[PDB]
Formats: sequence, structure tokens, C-alpha cells
Amino acid sequence: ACDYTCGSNCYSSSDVSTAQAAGYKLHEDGETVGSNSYPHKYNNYEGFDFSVSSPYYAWPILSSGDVYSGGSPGADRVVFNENNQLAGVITHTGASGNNFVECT
Ligand SMILES: Nc1nc2c(ncn2[C@@H]2O[C@H](CO)[C@@H](OP(=O)(O)O)[C@H]2O)c(=O)[nH]1
Ligand SMILES: [Ca+2]
Repeated sequence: ACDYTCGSNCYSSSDVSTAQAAGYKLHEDGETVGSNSYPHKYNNYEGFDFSVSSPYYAWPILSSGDVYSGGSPGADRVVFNENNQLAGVITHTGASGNNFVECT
């Protein structure tokens, strides 16, 4: 079973932890990757009810299992905070325009 389902993509907690660790590492070191410069500060305009405090950052999580290293980021993102706490997993899939909806 999927711990997180983003549209048609299935993610286990381990996939999320791996992606989060990569994203947080870059944030701590002060570096970015990709033309869109990830990780991105995430403002949470959607108003998701995260149980952890902001600031938030979004980092791509890939359905292929690989860690994002540039190129097409897909539609899914892991959101973590300044303290390296998981806020949630979100996706553009099933959302209008460039908005996000939470993965189930
Ligand atoms: N929808 C949305 N996008 C945000 C927010 N904060 C920052 N962004 C960033 O703005 C960009 C365009 O919507 C997104 O890039 P991304 O789609 O590559 O993740 C996203 O990371 C927010 O709260 N909501
Ligand atoms: Ca997997």
C-alpha cells in the first residue's frame, strides 16, 4: 500500500525520508539545483493544515525512485520546515493551474 498517493504516483515513507534528506541538506548548505532553483521557499497559500511550524520549503520527489538532481521535477513535492520536520507531501496533479492539493 502507498503511504502517500499523489495522483497516480505511489510513495512509501522511505521515499519521502530520502527526498527530504536531500532537500534539507541543500537548504542547510545554502545551495540549489535545477533551473527552478530547488528547494523553493513554500508560502502555503493553499492554507494546508500542517502540524509543524514554518518557514516551509518544497523539494521534488520523483516517482522513479531517484533523488532529484535537475531536469523535469514532475508534479510532486515534499514540504519540510527549517527544523527538518516533514510538513506533508503535495502535488500539482488534480489541482488547477499551478496550485497544489495534498497527496492522500
Ligand atoms: N501554489 C503555490 N506555489 C508556491 C507557493 N509558495 C511557493 N510556490 C512556488 O511557486 C512556483 C509556481 O507556482 C512553484 O514551483 P514548483 O511548481 O516548481 O514547485 C512553487 O514551488 C505556495 O504557497 N503555493
Ligand atoms: Ca518507491
